[PDB]
Amino acid sequence: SMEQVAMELRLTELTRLLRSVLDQLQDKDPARIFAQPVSLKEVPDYLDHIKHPMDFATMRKRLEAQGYKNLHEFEEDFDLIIDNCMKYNARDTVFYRAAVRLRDQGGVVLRQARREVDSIG
Repeated sequence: SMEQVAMELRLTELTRLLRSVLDQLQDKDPARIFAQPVSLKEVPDYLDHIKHPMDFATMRKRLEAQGYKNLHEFEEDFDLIIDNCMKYNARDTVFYRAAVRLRDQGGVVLRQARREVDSIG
């Protein structure tokens, strides 16, 4: 149907906006601490600690399958990145501190993305 097509065009445009948001967020992680999944070879107990692991590569795979239906979904996955790190790692670590910096800096980007997703509908 034409209605299905139009819904597909909206999903595509959302996907374009989210790809730009994701690039912007990832620039706030210049050390690439959150680029890839935590390795189970190197942290074999990770899944005893963290139930829903997340990372930028995994988000990117989801995005390119047009797997985010709305910004809420995407923000959920970004928040998991930060929130998992701040539970697994102690306050006095380079990991935790990088998460705090990513959260603070990413908040600015997401504040305006919310206005763009509403605005362009």
